[PDB]
Amino acid sequence: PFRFVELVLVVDKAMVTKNNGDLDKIKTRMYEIVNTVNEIYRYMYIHVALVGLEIWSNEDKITVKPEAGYTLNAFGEWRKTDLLTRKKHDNAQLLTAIDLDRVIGLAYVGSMCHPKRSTGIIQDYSEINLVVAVIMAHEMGHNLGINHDSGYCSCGDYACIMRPEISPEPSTFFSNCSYFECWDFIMNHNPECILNEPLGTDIISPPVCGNELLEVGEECDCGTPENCQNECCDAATCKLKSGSQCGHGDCCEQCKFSKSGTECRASMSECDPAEHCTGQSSECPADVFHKNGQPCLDNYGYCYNGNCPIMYHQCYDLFGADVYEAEDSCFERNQKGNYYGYCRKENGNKIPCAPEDVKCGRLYCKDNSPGQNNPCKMFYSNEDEHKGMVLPGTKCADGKVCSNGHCVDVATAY
Ligand SMILES: *[C@@H]1O[C@H](CO)[C@@H](O[C@@H]2O[C@H](CO)[C@@H](O[C@@H]3O[C@H](CO)[C@@H](O[C@@H]4O[C@H](CO)[C@@H](O)[C@H](O)[C@H]4NC(C)=O)[C@H](O[C@H]4O[C@H](CO)[C@@H](O)[C@H](O)[C@@H]4O)[C@@H]3O)[C@H](O)[C@H]2NC(C)=O)[C@H](O)[C@H]1NC(C)=O
Ligand SMILES: CNC(=O)[C@H](Cc1c[nH]c2ccccc12)NC(=O)[C@@H](CC(=O)NO)CC(C)C
Ligand SMILES: [Ca+2]
Ligand SMILES: [Ca+2]
Ligand SMILES: [Ca+2]
Ligand SMILES: [Zn+2]
Repeated sequence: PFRFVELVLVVDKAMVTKNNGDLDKIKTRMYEIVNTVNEIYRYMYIHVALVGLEIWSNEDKITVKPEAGYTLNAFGEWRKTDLLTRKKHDNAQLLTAIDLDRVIGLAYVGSMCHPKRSTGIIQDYSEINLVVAVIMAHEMGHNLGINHDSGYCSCGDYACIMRPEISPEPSTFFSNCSYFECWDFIMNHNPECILNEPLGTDIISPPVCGNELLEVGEECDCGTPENCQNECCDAATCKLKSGSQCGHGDCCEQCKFSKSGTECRASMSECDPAEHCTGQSSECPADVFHKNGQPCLDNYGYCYNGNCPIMYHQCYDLFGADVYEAEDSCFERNQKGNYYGYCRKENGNKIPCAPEDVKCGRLYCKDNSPGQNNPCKMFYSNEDEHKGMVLPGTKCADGKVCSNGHCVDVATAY
């Protein structure tokens, strides 16, 4: 029912200096602001939990400029190439003491989970936590596909989060328009990364019994006594009550452990073993995938992150029925290094495929659907040039798979 946003916050040098190096103080503000953001989103069926906090107390890792567009793009690039590679999380917001030009916050729209664009920047505009929490909820809202309110959009007799300007007496309410646009985005784009529920040990803020997030030291958390609908839990204490072996988890049914063997996470493919309940625990074991490189689909592919990517299926997903892998000759076009025919990008440049890597650039399919005859059909859209490119891990020859635009021996690929 609820979606979860595992948030990482970054605090710039200017803000550290502004708080005269008091990291405990900065950390406390962050915990406070996120706690309020989580409360704001309850109405949206979304939980927000702080899973990481990076404080640039020495030097900023990007150049933080007043031009918000430059700063957000630089922060997004840094998150994609640095942070995200060493820290799993769904969204990151940069807090800065710099006075950004024209705005007090900025964020990409409908980008939740995107490696670069699931970001936003927030100006430490006020010492009042509720105020910065509103800015944060607003920027994250954009990330969740929400645009500014207007017209008949209403959130009652209060100043709504998504108004284009911040109110001097800000409320914690989202308008009805925000609610529908956010869920329209989730349902039509289904950002997969916000589906999992973070483990208590993943959350770094001090535990709060009643924030609807299961944390270290709690048996259960179902919000305030008023809101709690978990018959397995005593809201005020976050302790189990009545005939309850458990009050949370995919392996907890009616407050009791699901019997051993009960499937709790379905298999995506032969490369993804299903996980089952132990019968003595309330949680589903962590998701296990078989080793990458393992032969799959009767030797037409090799495993890659729980799936078995093969050209046939990619042609099907892109073009529908009656479309198959094209003849080898079609892939030679990947040596052109033109707008669609290349193997990868370097510093934004499109790099032609070396002859041995042609099967790992743009994918070409033979189209024999009704009334069609296109032996070398490919998919190219400048909305996202990567769509249509051969998927990483795809079998490109007997004993070979694609890895970074290169067709390499599968035995040494992983
Ligand atoms: C969020 O929640 C809020 C609740 O607070 C919702 O607000 C409501 O939005 C409705 C539109 O989605 C509004 O309805 C419109 O109201 C106007 C004004 O009353 C109507 O215009 C008048 O229509 C009558 C006859 O129906 C005419 O005699 C008048 O001449 C019209 N007045 C003028 C100057 O235009 C609207 O009707 C017109 O447009 C429709 C097409 O949409 C058409 O079919 C009609 O023939 C007519 O031309 C329309 O009914 C509500 O007024 C508004 N409520 C409040 C309290 O403001 C909001 O929709 C929610 N949004 C979301 C995203 O959920
Ligand atoms: C004190 N500063 C403000 O309130 C200005 C006001 C404003 C209204 N229309 C504009 C068009 C361009 C630049 C600024 C404005 N707004 C902002 O900083 C908002 C920018 C925004 O929408 N970020 O996603 C974020 C804020 C609401 C939290
Ligand atoms: Ca997540
Ligand atoms: Ca809790
Ligand atoms: Ca699994
Ligand atoms: Zn905005």
